[PDB]
Amino acid sequence: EELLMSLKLKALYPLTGGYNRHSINPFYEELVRPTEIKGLWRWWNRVLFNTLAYSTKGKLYTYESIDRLFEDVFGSENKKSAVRLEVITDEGNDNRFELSYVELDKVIDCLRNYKRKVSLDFIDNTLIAEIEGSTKIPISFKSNLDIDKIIKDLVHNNKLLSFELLGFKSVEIDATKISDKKILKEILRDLITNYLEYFNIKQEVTFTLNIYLDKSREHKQNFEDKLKFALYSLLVFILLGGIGRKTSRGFGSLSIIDVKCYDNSICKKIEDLAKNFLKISSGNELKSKIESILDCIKNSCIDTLYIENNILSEIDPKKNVVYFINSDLFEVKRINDKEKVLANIYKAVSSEGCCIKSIITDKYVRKSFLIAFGGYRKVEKDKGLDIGFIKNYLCETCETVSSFNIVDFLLSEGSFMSDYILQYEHRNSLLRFKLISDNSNNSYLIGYILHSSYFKKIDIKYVRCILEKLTYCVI
Amino acid sequence: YEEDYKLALEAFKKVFNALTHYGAKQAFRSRARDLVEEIYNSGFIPTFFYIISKAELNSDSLDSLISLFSSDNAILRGSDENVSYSAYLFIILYYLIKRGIIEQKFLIQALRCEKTRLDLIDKLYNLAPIISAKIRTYLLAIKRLSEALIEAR
Amino acid sequence: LYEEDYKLALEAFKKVFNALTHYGAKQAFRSRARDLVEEIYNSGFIPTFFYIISKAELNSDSLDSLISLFSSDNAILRGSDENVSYSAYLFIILYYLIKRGIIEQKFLIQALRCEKTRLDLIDKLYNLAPIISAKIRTYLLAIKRLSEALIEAR
Amino acid sequence: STQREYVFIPITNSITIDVKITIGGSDHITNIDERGIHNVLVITGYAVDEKNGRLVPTLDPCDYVKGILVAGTPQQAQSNDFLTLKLPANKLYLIRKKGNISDDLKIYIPYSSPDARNSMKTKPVSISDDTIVNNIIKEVFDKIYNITQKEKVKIEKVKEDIKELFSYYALEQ
Amino acid sequence: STQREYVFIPITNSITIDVKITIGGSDHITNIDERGIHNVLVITGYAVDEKNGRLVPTLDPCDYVKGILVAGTPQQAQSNDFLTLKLPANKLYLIRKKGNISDDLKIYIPYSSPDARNSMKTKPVSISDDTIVNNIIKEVFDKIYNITQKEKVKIEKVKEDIKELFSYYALEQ
Amino acid sequence: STQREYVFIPITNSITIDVKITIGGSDHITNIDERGIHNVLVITGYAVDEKNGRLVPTLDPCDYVKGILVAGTPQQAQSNDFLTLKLPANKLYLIRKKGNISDDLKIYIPYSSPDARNSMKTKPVSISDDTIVNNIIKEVFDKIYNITQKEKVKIEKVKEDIKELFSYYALEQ
Amino acid sequence: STQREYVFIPITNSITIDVKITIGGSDHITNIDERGIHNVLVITGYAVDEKNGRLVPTLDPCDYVKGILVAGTPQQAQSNDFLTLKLPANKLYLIRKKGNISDDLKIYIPYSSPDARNSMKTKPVSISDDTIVNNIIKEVFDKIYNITQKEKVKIEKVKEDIKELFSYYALEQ
Amino acid sequence: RIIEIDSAKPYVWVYVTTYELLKKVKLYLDSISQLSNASFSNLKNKIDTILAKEGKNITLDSDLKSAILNEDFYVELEALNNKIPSIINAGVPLLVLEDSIGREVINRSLIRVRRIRIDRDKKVVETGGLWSEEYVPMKTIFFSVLLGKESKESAIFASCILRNLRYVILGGKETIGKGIVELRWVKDVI
Amino acid sequence: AIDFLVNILELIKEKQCNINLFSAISLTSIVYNNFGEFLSNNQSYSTNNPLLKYHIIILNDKNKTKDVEEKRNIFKREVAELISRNFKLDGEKVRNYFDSLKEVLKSLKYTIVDVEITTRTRALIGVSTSLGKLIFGSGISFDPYMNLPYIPASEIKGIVRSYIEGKLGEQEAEEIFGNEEREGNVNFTDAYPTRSKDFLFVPDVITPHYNGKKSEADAEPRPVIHLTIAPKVTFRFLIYYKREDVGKPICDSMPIILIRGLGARSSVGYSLFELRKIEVIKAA
Repeated sequence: EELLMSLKLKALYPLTGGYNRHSINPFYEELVRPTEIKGLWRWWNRVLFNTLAYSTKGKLYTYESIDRLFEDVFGSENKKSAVRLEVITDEGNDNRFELSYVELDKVIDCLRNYKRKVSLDFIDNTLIAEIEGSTKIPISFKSNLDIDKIIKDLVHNNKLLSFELLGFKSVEIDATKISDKKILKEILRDLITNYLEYFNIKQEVTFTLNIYLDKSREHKQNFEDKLKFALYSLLVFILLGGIGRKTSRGFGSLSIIDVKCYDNSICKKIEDLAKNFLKISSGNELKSKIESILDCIKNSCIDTLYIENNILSEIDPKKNVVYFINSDLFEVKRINDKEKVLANIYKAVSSEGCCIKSIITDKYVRKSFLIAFGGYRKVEKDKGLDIGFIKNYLCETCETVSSFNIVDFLLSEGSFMSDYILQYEHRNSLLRFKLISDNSNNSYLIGYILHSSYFKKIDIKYVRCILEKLTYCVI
Repeated sequence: YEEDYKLALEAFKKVFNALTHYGAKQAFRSRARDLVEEIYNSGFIPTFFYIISKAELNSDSLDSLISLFSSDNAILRGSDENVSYSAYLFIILYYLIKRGIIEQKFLIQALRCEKTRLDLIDKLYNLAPIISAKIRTYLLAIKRLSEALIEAR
Repeated sequence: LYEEDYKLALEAFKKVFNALTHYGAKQAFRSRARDLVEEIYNSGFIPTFFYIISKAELNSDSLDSLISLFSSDNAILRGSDENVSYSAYLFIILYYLIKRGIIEQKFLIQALRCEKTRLDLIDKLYNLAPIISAKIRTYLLAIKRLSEALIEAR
Repeated sequence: STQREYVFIPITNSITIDVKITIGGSDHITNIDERGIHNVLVITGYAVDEKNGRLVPTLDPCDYVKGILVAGTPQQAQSNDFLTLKLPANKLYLIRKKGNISDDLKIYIPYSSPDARNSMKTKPVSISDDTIVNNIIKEVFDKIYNITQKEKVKIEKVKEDIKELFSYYALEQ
Repeated sequence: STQREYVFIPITNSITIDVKITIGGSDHITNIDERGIHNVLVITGYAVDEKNGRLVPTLDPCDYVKGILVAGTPQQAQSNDFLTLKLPANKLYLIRKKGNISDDLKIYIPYSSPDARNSMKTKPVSISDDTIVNNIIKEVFDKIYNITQKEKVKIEKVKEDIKELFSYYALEQ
Repeated sequence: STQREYVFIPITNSITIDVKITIGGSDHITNIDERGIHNVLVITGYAVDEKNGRLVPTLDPCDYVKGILVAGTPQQAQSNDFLTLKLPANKLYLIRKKGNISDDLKIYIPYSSPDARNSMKTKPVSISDDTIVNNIIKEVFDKIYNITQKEKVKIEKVKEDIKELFSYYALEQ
Repeated sequence: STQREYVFIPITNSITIDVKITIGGSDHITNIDERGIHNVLVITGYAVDEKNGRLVPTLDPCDYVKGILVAGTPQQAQSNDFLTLKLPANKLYLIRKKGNISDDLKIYIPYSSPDARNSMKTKPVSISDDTIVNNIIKEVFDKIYNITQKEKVKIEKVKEDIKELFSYYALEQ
Repeated sequence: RIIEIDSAKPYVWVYVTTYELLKKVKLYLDSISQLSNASFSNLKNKIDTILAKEGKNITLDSDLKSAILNEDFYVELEALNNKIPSIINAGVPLLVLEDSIGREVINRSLIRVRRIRIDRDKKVVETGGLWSEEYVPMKTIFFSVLLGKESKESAIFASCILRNLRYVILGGKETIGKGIVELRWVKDVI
Repeated sequence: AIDFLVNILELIKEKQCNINLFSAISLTSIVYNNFGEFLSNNQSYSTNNPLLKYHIIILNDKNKTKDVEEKRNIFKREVAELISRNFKLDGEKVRNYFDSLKEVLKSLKYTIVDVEITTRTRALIGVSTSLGKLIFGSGISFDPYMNLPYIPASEIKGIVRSYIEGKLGEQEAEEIFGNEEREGNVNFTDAYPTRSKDFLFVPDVITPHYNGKKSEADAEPRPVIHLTIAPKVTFRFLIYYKREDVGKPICDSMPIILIRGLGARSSVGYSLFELRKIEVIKAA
């Protein structure tokens, strides 16, 4: 109904995925998805609201209830969102992946009558097609995307990227039975498209995020303050999070370039508070700015005015898991090189990475630490190391030598939180890294640890200087 | 002598008192003008299915409806359309309890338990050819009373 | 021994209603009954019917309870509510096909059981299409009225 | 555990001396938050015993009694005249439902002997006579819900909620 | 010839003394008779200048400003600052018509240069705080239409349509 | 900072002497990039005055003039006819929005007084008769957009649209 | 609170000096809107006593007086012969209603002592003899309604309504 | 709507008729020949030529052997060398199906569009504001007759009014652009 | 017959604008919903049917039902890509239709206003309509006899009317579009795509993670591949009326309301349109 604000943002190495899990496809290119911005805005808003509610009332509310409270700005099944997002990526005209030709009919030869796995690899600057049947044919091809020779190295060096590249790299072709040449050609052609689209990674995607506001949706009960809180949540999203895939590991990190209010009475305390990030001389200044914004919303800003509404719902402790910001855990270091930083994040977050190996020993707590702060991992009861030891370093009863005890994680008595921590595959990582830049050529590595609700009053002191050590070793 | 007009008078009395908001009354008036022609064209059972589908037979409104059979202080709550369909449903059921087509104890024990309203619909399906012939004048009187007493938009 | 569409729908809905234990399954079945009729009109009976079969995820044990439903009033549809609802609506449609003598119960249970008979069911449905699309939408309209009447809106 | 006792709401106030544990527990079954009463229980096949009104066992499915359910134990002056029972919180007819219950409840119900001495002939009686609704909202609605006039200020509705929702069959004998 | 003056209707009124004619001719365009206001005109691509409000030519089609037409040339210290047009009574954006005009009518609107030293960032404004409605009743709907309160007691309907028929875009700076 | 000029596109050769700058800054708002026009600006409520063609304000939303935004200052032979204004780059109706903006731009549109001595009843005009299209390529797309003849051999790409997009209205008086 | 004064309309002139507050407030329930007298109150069980004409309380529901309900307060010399009433705007028996009221009011009506010595014999009387309405218009609707005699010569329009609607009953003694 | 393999000329949709509808058109023509001096023997001859094939699905102007109609009904057709081209000008084929199969095809050949009402405060669908409307596809053909009794005005009507009566608006939903109809006048089409 | 079904994909690839897309998608939905069965030596043993390659790919040799599940997901994506690539726009029948209808309306003495609007982003019109509903769970408003996606006249009228409400009041909105007591004065046709730069449909995805979810323990992506209307597709529709003093609001309302959305999920910037052209033809 009317333009509210306009934010020129900048994402570094976004890993946006579309229907094919890539930023480009045969039909269009899309580096920034407005639906992802909306979803991450709502996710950060819920994190920020539980942060607030816990820094005043010590209470934590379900995501359902939080979004039911904010459904006047973000909309729900019962009400249309009052805010309309409009991404404008400059240069965002028609671009798509076109495979002008690929010179197979030699790979098809060495494939027939067999059952082989056709692996690919794009380093050496020429696409080779490894075959586990012991042959490596170099493939000639012409595409529309020009992999800049920096992207090949960024993918070959980053152990996380080259890991998530296993899924876009191979097919197990079975030509034992009736197998013409044409359909094998299309199979390998789509495999090559799926592999090449993965390398559409650009550095410094720059877009303009407009926000429109429906005024017709009146100040029903607490619209203005809900909206201000949502705009603060959007700023916190732009400051602490990124867009796209693996934002917990620095990719897609956002950075402000320009903010412009158009309705002072609502946002003129976000306009300047984001101007507070167009120039960041040192790391300490940035950490101070972040603590400033974080504290502002904590006590000084709006109030408990709408938390007094009886629509929220306190979380069950043993059946729910919510996240919230902890102001203490906000290490900042100057970057001097972004690609190497992203590659060292793996040293930070891998159980055999030579930074957490040099910050944590006994390996058990190490596993434990990552299992509690590195999202889901695939541990299985086969060779003892899981037996008891890591179960011990997570008991909420039973000792205090580990500074982190999961709420209902029980010794052989796993009911819900045990399976959630050890089996639930889709678990975000609490330890997160981000990279920021300003209008100057200053770049900083934030490393933070979101506070979760399955920690039984974690020792905020041990993990705090674990985080400075990690942030040092990876920069 | 046309006693179905007296039965319509007393049923209309009960439902005209049980509808607090005037919008509910006007909705009942539209129901009365439509559903009698509908049961003429389409038969009793399709119209009854339509009615109970638009009536929202929750145990709440079911209980207010049961209390109407005795109290004359009961009230029908809900949206105007919902209560109008419930009022027309009470009209039909009232005609059925009177004229002895259905025992009142069976009707009440069915409106209570959800596992028995199905048996109620089964019995009504068995009796529909009789009901279709009997209730025509009663429903026409209901419609006349509605368009006589309740004003329209 | 002929049951009109509304009587048939009543007796089908009775078993479907007693077979859904958890109330959320009933509430999802309500939305199935409210949308699948216009789906059957728009996309045709055969496509919608195999769509329903797929959304049920017969699971080889959902199928066994779905089959026990035909015999005894003691059966129970277990699974996710949004899958149990589709299995109950599949039962609705199968009950119609069987009691109307359009397709035999053994053949339908087979075509649901394993892979080869399924394409024969596709053939048979294309042979029997005008017999089915003649009056099944009235039976399903009755099912929809019953489900709107006897199950609270979510 | 969690025990609840039944409070009939007739036009005969046997209620000034009927309960000691007003709330006792940290909850109730019945609730009132400015939308009227909630979670009201209905009991069918019984009728009141207006002379010290209590629930006598009839067998007419049309004879129903509506009352509120509040936690507590009767007076520690009973247990030779009531019918205690336990049901899993979904096996009780509850009107105006607003929440969900604890899946397992023990229920004390005021109860009278069948008194096989004279034909129980009951009549459907309402709740009229503003004086009666006033001493009803005085006896039970005040002591059991001191939310009256302290958090509930629109008491106009709660009295219409008993003038219309509440009703029952009475022995009158 | 025929000549009219378009008067803005914002919530900020220098609307008092800027033009001359109150009666002028035997007839007007905008009428308020028995059914509300009539023939309200709207100008798109403009915004008011609420501090001593005049119409400021923007060029966004979204920005619009509504007002009413009353005959008169403005205070005749002018022909330098107000816009003079000559339209055939059919290009006008008349809202709530009853009868049309002679197919040639001259319009005076409060105009000003678009002031190319400031970012003209407009904002939408409605008419609420019915005290404002009463003062505009007093300031044009009394000056021009003193027929009100002597002929028309339809003040409720001319109150409820001001909040309905007039909403505009201002500069707010 | 940043300033542009609005060059409307009539059939007339009356738009030759409109310029003072070729590029000035480092950018033109409108683009012709291997697909035709981009970022075309519409001004509604205005009819062209092909009699020494400039824009004349009307009061009709069906009247509108399309054109382009070239970078520069008008002629130095102005301050009496054109209208300069500063807008935050989102209050422009841009046909075929190709890129982004800078959020505050100063613009000059060729304005003419309404000349209230004749009824300004205007009529639509579409640019047909491709010889005028092939010479307007020469006039406006070879004096400023000399990319024509430089890299872009597809100038029929813009013939197809100048014969199909850049329409307008005109007083025809 | 808004407080209205009621006045019978008899054929005899006994209403000249009984109203003092003409408007005072801001609205009149009884109207004259393009169709005659509007929103008139009729009262049951009272006749008129033209000899010092006021509403004498009888018990005959067949008797009635139709009266004007204006903004007023009786003569500030009251409270011994004028029934004061506060009624929530729905007990008022209004006919020819156009607009609604804000759900409360105080109404002062001209009472008289029953005079329990002469058997009251009520007669139906209807306003006729246009002379009588010719002076009732000025003693009422030119004293109370400052509107007409400024708007319409359609006062035979309300004359036909006076002769039409305001029937009443008298005591004959 | 049609899906068909094995045809050089592809078709997205095809005209469908039944022998019932053709028999009703024939009945109309016979009745009006019995009650007037009018004989439409060209129409009668084409129609009874088609009716001679009653009992099996046929195709008039096409080489269609098989087809799926409205994605439910598999039909096997067979040619017929009559090809009424003045009522089916666009060379669109015309199927004539049996009555037991053509009823379902034709009935599922109508367009059921859902419409809603938006709660203009929450900008979501109003409760209960959801319904469906059946439409008849564009290019559907109906057959009717206009009979007139003798009068000096009937002459003017049939020679001046009906000769300039080409387009009208039928039915409802006109502001949704859903009523426009052309009238052909067999008199000057056949 | 069943051979129709096994060949429907080949027919899609080889006709590309001349098969009924509605029935084609309805039929291939049967293949999609019996995928595991159409892959048990019941591919008719053809050589062009895309069902062949799903016997050549080995996704999970351990468990066959998981393998069929992944093959089915791949096939859903492949069907989306097939429709988006092969089914393209041939909007000459549409220009003929609109020109003939314009002549019809001129003969009826209407003032016609023909509007061309181009989509700027991927549009979603009729997301709850049946087209791909039995494959994608999402639809596009599709006319199966024009064989084209379209924008219903009722949506265009409703959006224009809600804007005219929000601007000039409900009373003027009813003076233009009527109410339960007076009929409207403005008629709208459906909008059909007349021209495009490229693909008419394109694939897309929506992946709710925290939609109606208690907590992060409930979090799980559920991706939804679906079809949308590609950008740069031009639609055309008509607006006709008789009373002249109703063209002014229409004129004003069109350029604005299209900037804001016109179909589904405009809140996240999907169904945005540009006003390409507006011509007005006054009945003279």
